[PDB]
Amino acid sequence: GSRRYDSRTTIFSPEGRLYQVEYALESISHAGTAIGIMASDGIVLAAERKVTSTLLEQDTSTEKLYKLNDKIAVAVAGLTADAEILINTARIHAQNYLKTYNEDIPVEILVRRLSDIKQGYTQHGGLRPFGVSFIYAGYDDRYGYQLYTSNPSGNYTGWKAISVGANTSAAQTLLQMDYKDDMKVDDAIELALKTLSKTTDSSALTYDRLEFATIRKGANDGEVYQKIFKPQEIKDILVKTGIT
Amino acid sequence: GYDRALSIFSPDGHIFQVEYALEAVKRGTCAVGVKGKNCVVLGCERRSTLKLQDTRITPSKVSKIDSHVVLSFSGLNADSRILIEKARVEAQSHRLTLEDPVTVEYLTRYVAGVQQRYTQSGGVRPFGVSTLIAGFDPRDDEPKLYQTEPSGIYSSWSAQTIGRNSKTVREFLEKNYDRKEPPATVEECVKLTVRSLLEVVQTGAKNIEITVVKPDSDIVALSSEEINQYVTQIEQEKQEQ
Amino acid sequence: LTKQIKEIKEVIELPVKHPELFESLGIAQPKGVILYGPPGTGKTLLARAVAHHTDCKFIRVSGAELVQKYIGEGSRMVRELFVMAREHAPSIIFMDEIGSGGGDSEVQRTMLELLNQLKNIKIIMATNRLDILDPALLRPGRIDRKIEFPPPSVAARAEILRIHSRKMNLTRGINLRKVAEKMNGCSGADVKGVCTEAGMYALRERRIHVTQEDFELAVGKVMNKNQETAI
Amino acid sequence: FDSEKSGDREVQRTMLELLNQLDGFSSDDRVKVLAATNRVDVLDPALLRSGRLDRKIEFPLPSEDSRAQILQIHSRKMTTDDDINWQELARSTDEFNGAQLKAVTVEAGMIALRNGQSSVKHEDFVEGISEVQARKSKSVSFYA
Amino acid sequence: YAAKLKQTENDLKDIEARIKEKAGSDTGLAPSHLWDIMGDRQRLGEEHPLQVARCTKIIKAKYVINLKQIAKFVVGLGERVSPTDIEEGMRVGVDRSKYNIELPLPPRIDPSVTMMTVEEKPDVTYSDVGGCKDQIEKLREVVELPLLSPERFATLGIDPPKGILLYGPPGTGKTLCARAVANRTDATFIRVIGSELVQKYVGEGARMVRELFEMARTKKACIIFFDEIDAVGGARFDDGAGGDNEVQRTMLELITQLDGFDPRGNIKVMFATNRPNTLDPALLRPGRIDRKVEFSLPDLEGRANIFRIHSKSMSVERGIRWELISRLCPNSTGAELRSVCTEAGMFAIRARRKVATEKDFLKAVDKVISGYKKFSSTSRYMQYN
Amino acid sequence: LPNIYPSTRCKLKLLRMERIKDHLLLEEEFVSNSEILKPFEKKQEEEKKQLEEIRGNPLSIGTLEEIIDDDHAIVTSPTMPDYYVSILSFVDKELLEPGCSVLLHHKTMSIVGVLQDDADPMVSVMKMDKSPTESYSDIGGLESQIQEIKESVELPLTHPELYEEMGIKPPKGVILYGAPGTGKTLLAKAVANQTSATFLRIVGSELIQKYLGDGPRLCRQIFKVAGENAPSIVFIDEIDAIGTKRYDSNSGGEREIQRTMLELLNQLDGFDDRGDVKVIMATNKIETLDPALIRPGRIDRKILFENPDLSTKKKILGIHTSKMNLSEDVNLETLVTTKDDLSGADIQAMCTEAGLLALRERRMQVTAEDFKQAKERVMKNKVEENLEGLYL
Ligand SMILES: Nc1ncnc2c1ncn2[C@@H]1O[C@H](COP(=O)(O)OP(=O)(O)OP(=O)(O)O)[C@@H](O)[C@H]1O
Ligand SMILES: Nc1ncnc2c1ncn2[C@@H]1O[C@H](COP(=O)(O)OP(=O)(O)OP(=O)(O)O)[C@@H](O)[C@H]1O
Ligand SMILES: Nc1ncnc2c1ncn2[C@@H]1O[C@H](COP(=O)(O)OP(=O)(O)O)[C@@H](O)[C@H]1O
Ligand SMILES: [Mg+2]
Ligand SMILES: [Mg+2]
Repeated sequence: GSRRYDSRTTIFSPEGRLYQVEYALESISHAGTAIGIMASDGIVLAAERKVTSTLLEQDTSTEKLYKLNDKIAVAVAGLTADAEILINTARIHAQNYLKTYNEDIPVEILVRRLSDIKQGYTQHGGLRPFGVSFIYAGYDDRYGYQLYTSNPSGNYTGWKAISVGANTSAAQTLLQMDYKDDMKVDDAIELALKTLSKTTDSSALTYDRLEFATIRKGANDGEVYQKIFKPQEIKDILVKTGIT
Repeated sequence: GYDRALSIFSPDGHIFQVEYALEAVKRGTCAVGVKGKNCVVLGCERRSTLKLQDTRITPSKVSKIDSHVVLSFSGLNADSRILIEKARVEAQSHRLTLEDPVTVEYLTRYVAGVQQRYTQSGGVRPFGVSTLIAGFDPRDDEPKLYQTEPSGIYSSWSAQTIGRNSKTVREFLEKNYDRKEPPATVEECVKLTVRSLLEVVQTGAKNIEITVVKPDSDIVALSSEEINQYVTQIEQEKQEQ
Repeated sequence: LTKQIKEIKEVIELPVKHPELFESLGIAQPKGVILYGPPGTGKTLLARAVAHHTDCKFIRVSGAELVQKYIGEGSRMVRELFVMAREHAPSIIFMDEIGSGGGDSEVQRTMLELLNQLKNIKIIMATNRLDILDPALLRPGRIDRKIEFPPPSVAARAEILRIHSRKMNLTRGINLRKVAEKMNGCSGADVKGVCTEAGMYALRERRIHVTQEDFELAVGKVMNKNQETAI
Repeated sequence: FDSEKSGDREVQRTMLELLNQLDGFSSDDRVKVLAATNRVDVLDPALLRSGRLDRKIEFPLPSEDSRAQILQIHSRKMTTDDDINWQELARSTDEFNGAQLKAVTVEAGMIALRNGQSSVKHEDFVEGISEVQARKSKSVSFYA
Repeated sequence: YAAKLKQTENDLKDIEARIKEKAGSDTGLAPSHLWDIMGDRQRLGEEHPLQVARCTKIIKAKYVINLKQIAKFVVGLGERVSPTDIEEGMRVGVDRSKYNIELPLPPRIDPSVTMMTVEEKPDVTYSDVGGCKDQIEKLREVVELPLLSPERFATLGIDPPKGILLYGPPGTGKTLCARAVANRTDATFIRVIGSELVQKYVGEGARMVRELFEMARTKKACIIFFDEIDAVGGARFDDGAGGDNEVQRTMLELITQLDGFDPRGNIKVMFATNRPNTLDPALLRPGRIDRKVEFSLPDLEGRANIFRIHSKSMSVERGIRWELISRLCPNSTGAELRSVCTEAGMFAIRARRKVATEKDFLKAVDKVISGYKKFSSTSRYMQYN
Repeated sequence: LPNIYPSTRCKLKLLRMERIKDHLLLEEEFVSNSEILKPFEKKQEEEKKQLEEIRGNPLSIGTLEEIIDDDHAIVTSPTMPDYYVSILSFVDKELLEPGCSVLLHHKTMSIVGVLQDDADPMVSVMKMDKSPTESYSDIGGLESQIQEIKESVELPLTHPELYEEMGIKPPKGVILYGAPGTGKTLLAKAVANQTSATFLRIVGSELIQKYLGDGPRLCRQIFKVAGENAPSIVFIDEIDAIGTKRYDSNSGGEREIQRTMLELLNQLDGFDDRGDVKVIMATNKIETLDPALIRPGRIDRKILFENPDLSTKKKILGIHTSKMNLSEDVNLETLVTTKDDLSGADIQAMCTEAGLLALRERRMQVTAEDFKQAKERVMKNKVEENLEGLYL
């Protein structure tokens, strides 16, 4: 009858919340931690990849930070496989926006498109919701720097500092004390590195399992420079922060 | 694809999905709205669990559907902005088809209709949101306030509140608001809305947002430096009397 | 285990030894502790030593069926140990680990509920890790101190090897620090196994003293067995 | 069945003892054994073998004339009337299994007694048919 | 003055101890006397010690006696019992020395089957049950009428139905309508909770049911109230692991006892359940269950009758509108109406008013029916029915 | 003997125990005269001698099985062949309940007494024998829930006049459902503090036994013990344990749990018509409960517990820090009264942690730094939440 094998993914609980997104919000906590700090001069995205070993390739390997546009970059926290489709759809939507308006897509539009994609599955279709939450960073002439976050529920809010993933509460509590409104990029970077050091489950902090994405604006005006910190430059900030 | 029916008539007559969506709304942030002679005020609160949320790019709880009609919701925030998008595109289509700016009644009927259809169509759970629609019809100065339930029932309210602890705000409005004698000024409406909120929000002047709707395409959003100004004299008049 | 015993003392022995202390700071006497870590690391040794020096009878129930079998009497629920333990006070109840908790995490919360109302008894429960446990146990107000027994470091391994090596005839000038530095991954009980195997190896050559190279043979055999049985 | 968790190994002792008594070294060939199960899909394959219970007589639901014969048999003691059409009653019952007809007779008698009649009629039998049947709820003639 | 107080307190204990000692846990009552010292007369008769033992094959006369575990003696009579009074299976009061059959005894019954016999007739009556007139009429016609006036059933020459189901949603009146029968009857009303028939050792439920039915057959007219037969009611099924086959064994023993190779013998039996769906179709078959009552949610008139019955007491304000209260409470089982009455009584107490008015009843019914709606049972169990 | 008023010294007090002695001596004189008038040869204390000599020694112990033809019975000792013992006059024929422990005579084996059980080998643990500690003052806030629990469980026992005059049977049972760590257990401790009734606690885990039979056996025993020691305030706690968990030690699995729950749902309501047995269950997950249990008429008033608000948080802080060796530097106003989410358990946990930390430094006084450190310590050791993301 094709009924007994159905799990009723989009069903309201007796008290009144969904159950599949409820467990997706638990699956999020079991993934690698990510951190996002909103600084006056730029935005720093950092994440600690999980399941690290000596045989893990680090030369050309980015699994938590992804590029959607020359100005906009995102951080993935959750199941990378499900995040891949969302990343591809976001890139397609951004390129279609450039097709339609010939102007850089604002971050809010892409954030809405991805939230709608998640909500469509959380609403109908009877399919499991995406178990991934994003951290959006970008720039424009509308509101300057922007730092949103996503959820499997498909809701997004603006944040001056966020950390989705494992030990979210500890990272948030650590960052809220040290967060001011006037850091440069370097202060935010060192704060994020200290937070990652104090929230990690291992003992030391080796450059292999840390990823960095920064947004900077220098002599050139109107265009920021997006640089994904490679391991050779990654090991540099470790001595600057004093962790070494 | 998915054709299985999700809303099934219970043996006692209610629809379990709709009455579960009622509770889903009951866990949302409190949103209240009152109307004067020529002013309608939509007051709302925000979650204070987490801090470090900026104001500029944070999505406003009260979303502008058109220049003359605005909407506020409560409950699940994810699903509500979908209704907002559908209402906006339907309003544009109505402008195209009837050469007339949309009316509050027609937009509320459309929102109730789409919620009803989702309670009707198979494979889709009902919306977990409850919406408040306020605004002024073209060439008319009368404020119209409408409430739409996830069950699909819509009604006009001189003053209605939704969300958590809505019973307290309802009973407060039942005695400090007169249906036959509405407040005559925007300041009085704002003061009533604010004093209604402190009955539940119990501190949180930072995360209390209020939108004032005026006729002739006038929709404003009072900032914090004015809301705390009202709160000053409200708390001054509270304890001394 | 230098720090670990340091908090274990002040959480277990200090209330029993000085109950008057836990009145001026106005805090309820801690009901019990939770010790975790890799198996074979001293989780029962640190409990037994404190229960011994504080002079408290050390009960080690590990299952209702085993308790009824050993005491040879019928019982419907586990609180029969509680009445029998109230007569002999102070006392410590120690429940080990290795369905949902097999009852070891059940009887833990069943005991913790009764002791909230029943009072000089403490419960120490040893587990392997801290996400297989029931959230009720992790709730604040219930079991208080979460003490870590990390796998011993090279200095800790050297200390354990020295402590267990003062039981057999040892040739002069055995560099135990070198042997422990060679011993990587092995923890706690493996050190005792290494020492016993070295003692056996000295016997195999019909000798009278234990040597450093027999220690090497023993540690090699222990490592081989430990890495083989992991399969 | 094979099981390592737990099992009903006690009853199986009696089952194998019955199997060995039915066939094996001891027969005596003078002790016929009847057995009236209800779920033949559960019985062990060994117990269904030949040598053991050989004839497997199938008891079907009564035929049309069979229902009339059953109703006639079970309406002897009661004070019936002389106008009861047994054929009509037998046709009224459809896939009625045995005791479901004795229940019909009992219910018809009970209804006749309740209404004060000194002897049952065809109407009482029809009312009993409606009482016993899956119309045990009855009532509510809404929307047919 | 405390110098007086000291011996004033001392005299209390001294005098009470003196009185207790002078006047002089395991006895009867000395003030009631009745413990006469004539017991030596009923004591010198060393025939009082009588070995109990179940008799066996009657050797044509010699009797084989099977003393539980002392021996398997073969014994003659003792001249105090007629030779035809002893038959196989009977329990004999065998004499201690030079064993003899002295006194036959009632058949051994398990103690655990004894307290399941109500001798404390409950405090309910048919007037209490409302909104169930037809169902109560059917229950009467099945259980009470055959014993009360069996002459009519002889005149019509019919056998009244023996066995009746009481299916329905929970908290509708099943246990209430069995308690009313227990009060208003004159026959023994052996009660059986479904869970009680689930022992630990294999096959003990079958013995439970067999001994219960033997005890019921011992009496002239008995009513059995197998209740929550949902416990031992599992439909026969196979899963490879032999799931809960002992409960199935008990259930088939019960089915055979109800209608097997031997008639029942005036043992009218009442069942009651909240989920009749999971009952094996063999039990539902007529012969062991004839009538299937349909205790269901009451209508408006039923609700009004329930309110009148449960508000016969209470200081209700005259002029209350019971029709309006009944209407503003749709699809609520009678237990919820009783709870509404209790809460209406309570709300007046909290306001210190000694009389509960209509405004109080409206608040109570709103709170109970609407507020306590998520914790409602009549919406899931209706599907099972 | 009666009670004595007043507490302190007073001449009227002396008169009171003078009346006590006067009446006591008068009873003694009456008993002495009555005995002396009686024919000692069959009176006085010779009855004791006759009872002892007829009783014989030693009195064996067996089990009663029937009362057929009173003055006759069938005892069943563990080793004897189940004699046809006769019942003597000394024993009380009202305590000879089938299944008791009778006292057979040694040789003739005639019942000469009933040995009451008086053991309670398992109930003694259950039976509340000393009030825990906290009174209703220790509970900060929760006034409505306290009022409801009082008028449901306390007033029917202490003050039945209101209910009998009003004409309503008291609400049978109360279930305390709510968020974990919010005082659902504290309120039970409070109602156990002031009580004139036995308080037999039980936890839902203990009803998940290992053997098939002893699932309903335990519940039947618990409710029988509650009935005999009337009134009773049985406090089945963690009632959701039967539903979830699915313990391996349970031989039956789900089916045995179902039978146990059926026996519970019967014993709560019953055909037996039990008397004054109030039932108070409390659970974290009201959702996973078969609605047969929570149906009205079994537990009527379902009290809801909610996480405390800011004023309730400050009240809890005040009551819990009342017994503090607090230095003035600590400010209670901004201590934990921050509106950044707490619970009834967090406020006490941080106090306990700070007290322990102050003990570690051997500082007899509590510092604001230690309180802040324990505050953040409790904050990190906190599984935050899951459903807020839906409405975040
Ligand atoms: N028709 C009725 N007349 C009077 N009282 C009723 C009626 N229906 C229900 N009640 C009330 O509700 C209860 C009837 O249900 P009862 O307590 O006997 O349980 P039940 O229906 O047998 O439950 P379950 O099916 O769970 O075993 C009684 O307390 C009674 O006062
Ligand atoms: N309002 C309050 N006033 C005083 N103490 C409180 C209050 N609320 C909670 N507590 C404290 O919280 C501690 C732990 O909470 P408690 O054990 O009462 O919660 P519970 O929800 O009943 O438990 P559980 O979830 O473990 O079954 C108690 O020891 C009590 O002292
Ligand atoms: N640090 C240690 N010092 C001394 N002996 C140890 C140590 N760790 C383990 N042991 C040995 O191991 C045994 C205890 O093992 P334990 O760590 O309790 O294993 P488990 O915790 O898995 O039961 C003791 O007999 C002791 O001799
Ligand atoms: Mg019932
Ligand atoms: Mg609790």
